[PDB]
Amino acid sequence: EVKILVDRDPIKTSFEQWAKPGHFSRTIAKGPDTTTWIWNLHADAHDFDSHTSDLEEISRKVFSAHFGQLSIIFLWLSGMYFHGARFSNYEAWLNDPTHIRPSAQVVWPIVGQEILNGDVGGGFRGIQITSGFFQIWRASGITSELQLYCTAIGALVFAALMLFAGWFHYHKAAPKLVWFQDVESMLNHHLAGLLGLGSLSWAGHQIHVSLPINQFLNAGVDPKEIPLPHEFILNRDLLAQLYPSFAEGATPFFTLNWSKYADFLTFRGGLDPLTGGLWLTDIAHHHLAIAILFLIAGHMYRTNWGIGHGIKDILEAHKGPFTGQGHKGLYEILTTSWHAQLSINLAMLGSLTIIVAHHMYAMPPYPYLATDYGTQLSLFTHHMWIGGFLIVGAAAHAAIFMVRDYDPTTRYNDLLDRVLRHRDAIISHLNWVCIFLGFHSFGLYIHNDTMSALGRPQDMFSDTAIQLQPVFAQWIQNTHALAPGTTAPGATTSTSLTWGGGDLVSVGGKVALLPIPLGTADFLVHHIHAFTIHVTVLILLKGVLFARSSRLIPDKANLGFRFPCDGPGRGGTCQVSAWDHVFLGLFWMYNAISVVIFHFSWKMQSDVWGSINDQGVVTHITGGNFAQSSITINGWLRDFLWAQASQVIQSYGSSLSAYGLFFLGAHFVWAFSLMFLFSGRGYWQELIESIVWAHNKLKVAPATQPRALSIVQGRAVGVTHYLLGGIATTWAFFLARIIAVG
Amino acid sequence: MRDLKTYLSVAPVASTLWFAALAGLLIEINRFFPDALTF
Amino acid sequence: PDRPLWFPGSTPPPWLDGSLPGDFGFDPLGLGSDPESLRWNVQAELVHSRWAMLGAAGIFIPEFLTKLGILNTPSWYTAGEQEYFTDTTTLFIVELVFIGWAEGRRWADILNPGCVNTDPIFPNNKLTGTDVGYPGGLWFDPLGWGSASPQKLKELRTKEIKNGRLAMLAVMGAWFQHIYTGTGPIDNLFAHLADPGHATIFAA
Amino acid sequence: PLWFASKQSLSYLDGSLPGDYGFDPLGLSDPEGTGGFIEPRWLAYGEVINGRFAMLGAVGAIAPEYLGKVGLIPQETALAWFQTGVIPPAGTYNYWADNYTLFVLEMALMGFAEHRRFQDWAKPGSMGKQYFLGLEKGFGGSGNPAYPGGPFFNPLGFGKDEKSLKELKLKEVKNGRLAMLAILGYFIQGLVTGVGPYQNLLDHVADPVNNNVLTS
Ligand code: CLA
Ligand code: CLA
Ligand code: CLA
Ligand code: CLA
Ligand SMILES: CC(/C=C/C=C(C)/C=C/[C@@]12O[C@]1(C)C[C@@H](O)CC2(C)C)=C\C=C\C=C(C)\C=C\C=C(C)\C=C\[C@@]12O[C@]1(C)C[C@@H](O)CC2(C)C
Ligand SMILES: CC1=C(/C=C/C(C)=C/C=C/C(C)=C/C=C/C=C(C)/C=C/C=C(C)/C=C/C2=C(C)CCCC2(C)C)C(C)(C)CCC1
Ligand SMILES: CC1=C(C/C=C(\C)CCC[C@H](C)CCC[C@H](C)CCCC(C)C)C(=O)c2ccccc2C1=O
Ligand code: SF4
Repeated sequence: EVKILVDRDPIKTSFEQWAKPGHFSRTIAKGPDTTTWIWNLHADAHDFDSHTSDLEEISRKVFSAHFGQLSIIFLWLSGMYFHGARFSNYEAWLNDPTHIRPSAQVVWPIVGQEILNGDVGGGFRGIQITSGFFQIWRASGITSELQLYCTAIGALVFAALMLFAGWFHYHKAAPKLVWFQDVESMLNHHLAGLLGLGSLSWAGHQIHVSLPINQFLNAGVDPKEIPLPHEFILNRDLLAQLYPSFAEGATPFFTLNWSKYADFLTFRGGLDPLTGGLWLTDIAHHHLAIAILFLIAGHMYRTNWGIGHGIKDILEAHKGPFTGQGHKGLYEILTTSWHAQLSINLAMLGSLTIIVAHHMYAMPPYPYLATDYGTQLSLFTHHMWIGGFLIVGAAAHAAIFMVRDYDPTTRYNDLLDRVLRHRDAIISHLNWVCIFLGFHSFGLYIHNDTMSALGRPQDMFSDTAIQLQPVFAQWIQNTHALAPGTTAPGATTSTSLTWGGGDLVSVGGKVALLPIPLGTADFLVHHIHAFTIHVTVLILLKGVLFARSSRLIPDKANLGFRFPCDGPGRGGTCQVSAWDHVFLGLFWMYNAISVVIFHFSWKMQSDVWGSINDQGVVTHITGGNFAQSSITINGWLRDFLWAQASQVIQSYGSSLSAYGLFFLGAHFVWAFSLMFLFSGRGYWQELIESIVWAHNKLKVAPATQPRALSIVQGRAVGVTHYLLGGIATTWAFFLARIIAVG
Repeated sequence: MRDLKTYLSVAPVASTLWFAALAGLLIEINRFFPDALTF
Repeated sequence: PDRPLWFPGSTPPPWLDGSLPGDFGFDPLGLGSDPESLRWNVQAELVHSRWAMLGAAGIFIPEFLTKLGILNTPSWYTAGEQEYFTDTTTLFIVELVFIGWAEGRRWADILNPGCVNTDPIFPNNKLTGTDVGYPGGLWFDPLGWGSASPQKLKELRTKEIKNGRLAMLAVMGAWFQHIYTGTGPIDNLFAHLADPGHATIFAA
Repeated sequence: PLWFASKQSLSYLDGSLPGDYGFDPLGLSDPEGTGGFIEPRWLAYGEVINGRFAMLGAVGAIAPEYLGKVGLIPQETALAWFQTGVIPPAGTYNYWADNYTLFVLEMALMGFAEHRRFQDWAKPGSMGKQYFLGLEKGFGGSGNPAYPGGPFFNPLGFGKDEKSLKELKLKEVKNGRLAMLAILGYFIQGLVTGVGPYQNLLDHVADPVNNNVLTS
């Protein structure tokens, strides 16, 4: 009986607990004896498990916290639209997108910082943005700062509404546990509701606002003279003159003459050659079809009627000779453990973001996006990092599930048990394949560096020597290029100009996309990716499989998820906790993503991006140097890092100088992280003793007794500054380089 | 209200207000008397 | 204690009895819940009322006569930017030493209610007020209209605070109208009296 | 009589509800775990209040259209619902005030009435208590928030006894439901036909075969 079940006035709204730091925790609430209190207060703030063991009361906390996050995002979007409206050159940028640099931030004149207001065109001075908002607003048919002002007010309203709902669904009407557990209703309402009615209603905007307004923009008529969006709704003839399918109205839709709509609903593929982005008629037809699939998919699971499955039935029906009982018991686990849910969602949301990175570069979905080399290098890198972080988060809450929620007596599952029963076979196999990968990927580079140093370039793994051609990738490329005439007859051109074949698309003399060649160097850097990803999974998967126990620590699960070690005995047990595996996996995730984005930057500058001639002579940014240079480590040192770092280290005295300072600053924070990772709190606590003595000598010691950070905090502080400094360095290196040469 | 005044006195809140006030003061001294290297 | 409230049917806050003049039970944010603050806010409301009324009559009446011809006083919004017998910055110094002294003794009276009722130069002169905010004496109540029965003092002070509250919205309106329209207040009223349904805050 | 009722909707809809046909296919008025505005006492009030406004609207959104086609009010004040200034891009009309200035007077007048009305739902004994131009003599409600009556809301004395009031409440409810569907009718017929409701009623008589929902 799926119904709305809510409790009335569970938690009284009062500032009483704002005045009581650590009220959520019974230990923390008593107040500080030492400075360690300060940190545990923050480390435990969102660990709703440790606050209360009641699953209903935990779910209410995560529900209202989600509203809190949505409030923050809307407020974030409000400012993005507000700055486009009030502090931007978007209106000027619409008239000349090939030349004017998007800018939506202006610094006040103080202490000489005006120099960051750069000559970006359009009679404007500001910081060049790489979020890509301008390409979005154009593709949405936004034509004035007035339209951004109204979107910013709506975002601000939604921010208040989301905040109100969070307070409302925690203090006034808090859903009962069984309401959250109705996973069938939720899946139906998200497939059909969120995904379905979102893609359908957005398709409506693309049809009635985005398609027509972009046709005027691409025809060349001034945005101040393009008819306002509501005129294409009030007066159909405006639409019909651009797409005569609207003349017959909604009649061809219901009469199954859908082919009549073939002028604004297409299957062309490739890129609009006068704008550089995907065809807005292909995109609108995409959201249309996608909306249909989700509206029907939101009818799969059973609710208040008869049709539909119980998700438990589908799970309990899949099991084999090698697996036994199979997926039985998973429905109780995924309806009682928030961390099991969070592990899967982080895994997939992370993976999906990495895909968004690839698809958005090879099939640029926004007009004049592909030729804004700075925006596109930022978008791909930004989503790689977001994706890689979310993935490492999946391993933590998978590990947290094993320590806290796993219970074979109440919620058994033979699939999970079967893996636990041979975790030594899994981890040892992943260990060996990692050793194989490392030797047969990175070792080839070392071969090349040593061969090239000895004056023996004939013995290298090179396109001009021992060639390692990626035959299988080359084959897939040549296949997709022949799909539009053959295996995809309805498709006019390939889904991407990257597909080894076709021609080229340019916007404003700048190359947008051409076929991307894959040779020996692409073979090497792809086996680095497989190596680095494998080691990341090795560390993280090992952390979850031995989170409860190991031959070394039989009762590890009793030590919790997050604990420093179990002491110097057994030869030493530092970093046995699953939490420490997540700590080590972040460094490897960082490693893997760093060379992925380096791979991306060098390839694009070398073999894709560049300027096209009057006659078609393409001059790439680094002139095809990727093939002979990227097969030795010295090639990455010299031809990539040393050469492309030019821009950032000579940015002083120009509007790019803030990247100069961030380049050095992030180096600093990165080196600073090593103090924490290389040392240990015993040293620091003794040091503090001598310092405390000095304070006592002058009657200035605090009653909150100073303590060294805990062992785990030291590690957390270390990896946090390591990742921040590391990534920020590449950030300042990428933006300076691409804004100066893109 | 007294609970709110207690929270407004908690270390982080009192710090941002203190340092915000400080930053405003130093910024305005630098807008009125910029580029001071001597004194 | 059983008085009309700013919100009929609602419940007044516990810190508001009805013993204060102008008590209608309005303090939804509890800015006066602490008694120490409620006494300070009463004094702050009293002086905000008395300055707003002087300000209102000082911008509405003079502008009302110049819109005709009985006076020629310039726009209230620009009267400060024009030049006078000495410069404006000398007038401000003389204002501080004169208003600061009067404010200083009022401040002392708030924090120590009886300490400043006596003339410091000629100690024969004295003020007659009993409550903080109502100094009495010859200089501020020469008619004796401030000393009456507590029933009449409740109403008289309620008239005082009500006229001061209205004046506060009015003065703040005069500042806001002069920025949204482009003329003085007497112009705005006639414009709205010329066409009530259209000449309003809407122009579009 | 039961309109698509279920043996769980019958558990709480005890017939003691004006218009109790047992219809609740989604279990909305279920007294188990209520809160917010999903509440039994409040939903009946919202059914009545929405029903009363729709009765005014369904008539008023077609009264100038009907009276105008006959020729009973001037052809320059007889309008369809969506062309009176309510939707400026679809239609405007120069009233004595601006279209936005009128809404301020609306929310100002509708504020006082709708605010005072809410206090009889919250604090029943109120509204008659605090002074209000002496009008508070007929603002004390009745213990029923939805049926206050009195000299202002029941000045003629209808619903004289038990068997009359429940027969009146039952008819009052069913009318609002049809008027609400009428309000719903005027809305979709407007966006799909672009013409007024009474004209849509006309052309379905002048040609029922070619003027239909399937032709648009
Ligand atoms: C993610 C959101 C975001 C971000 C990062 C920024 C960032 C910026 N904005 Mg912007 N803005 C945003 C959203 C955002 N905005 C939104 C949604 C609006 C519409 C309301 C605006 C409207 C806006 C205007 C109108 C202006 C800016 C300006 C600026 C710049 C300088 C701001 C400054 O120094 O303030 C000054 C600093 C402060 C006011 C901070 C005071 C410190 C106090 C003590 C902190 C209080 C902490 C307290 C405990 C919590 C309070 C919470 C409370 C809100 C409930 C800066 C680049 C300025 C600019 O670009 O100038 C050229 C400018 O004039 N913004
Ligand atoms: C939707 C995503 C999501 C959600 C809801 C959670 C939720 C949770 N995680 Mg998890 N996690 C995630 C993603 C997520 N995580 C990801 C992506 C990773 C990989 C990095 C992890 C890694 C992880 C670990 C390793 C641990 C958790 C823990 C926890 C729990 C406690 C969190 C807490 O109190 O922190 C309070 C939050 C803070 C103290 C914030 C610290 C500040 C951060 C680290 C620095 C941010 C820097 C910023 C981006 C740059 C600004 C710099 C500027 C200020 C100069 C909570 C259930 C902890 C636990 O025990 O669970 C029971 C735990 O030990 N998570
Ligand atoms: C550049 C520095 C560096 C190097 C080379 C390594 C190397 C390795 N790490 Mg490691 N690591 C590092 C930094 C480094 N790490 C840092 C900074 C951290 C902290 C976050 C970690 C944390 C870490 C963890 C947590 C894990 C690893 C793992 C691994 C192994 C991966 C398997 C592999 O490729 O084996 C092949 C070895 C190489 C590719 C190294 C180069 C080999 C050379 C080129 C061949 C030499 C040929 C011959 C011997 C010549 C010498 C002759 C001489 C004797 C005369 C490998 C031994 C994983 C592991 O053990 O998986 C098996 C693992 O789980 N590391
Ligand atoms: C994903 C977010 C989310 C979820 C799952 C819920 C879930 C719930 N809310 Mg809730 N709420 C939310 C966001 C959310 N809310 C927000 C953002 C607000 C602030 C406005 C509220 C304010 C709110 C109140 C005030 C109440 C609830 C109630 C409820 C419960 C019953 C809702 C219901 O079916 O009533 C039936 C739903 C309706 C009658 C609304 C139908 C029409 C509205 C306008 C929906 C239109 C939304 C649509 C998607 C927007 C399209 C815009 C586009 C066309 C331009 C249920 C637990 C109720 C409760 O406590 O139940 C026990 C209740 O009283 N919520
Ligand atoms: C209105 C304003 C106060 C409004 C504050 C109210 C709403 C606060 C309401 C609430 O707090 C409560 C009560 C309770 C809380 O639970 C809720 C909120 C909502 C928070 C004071 C303005 C106070 C305004 C007064 C002080 C201004 C006096 C100005 C005079 C001096 C002007 C003189 C001149 O104008 C002349 C005469 C001629 C010109 O030519 C020259 C000049 C010099 C301009
Ligand atoms: C940007 C932004 C924003 C905005 C947004 C918007 C503007 C939205 C809109 C939206 C919309 C506006 C939507 C709509 C929707 C609709 C829908 C979703 C519909 C549906 C329908 C249906 C489902 C149908 C049905 C049917 C059928 C099927 C058959 C026949 C009959 C009918 C027709 C009935 C905001 C401010 C928030 C924030 C920031 C950003
Ligand atoms: C350097 C560092 C030390 C010492 C660093 C700690 C003590 C950090 C000190 C943090 C702050 C600066 C302490 C003071 C915080 C107060 C809020 C400051 C108030 C003053 C105002 C300006 C706000 C250890 O704790 C240790 C922990 C285990 C592994 C190695 C590490 C690590 O290498
Ligand atoms: S060194 Fe630190 S972590 Fe390693 S065992 Fe000793 S105490 Fe535990």
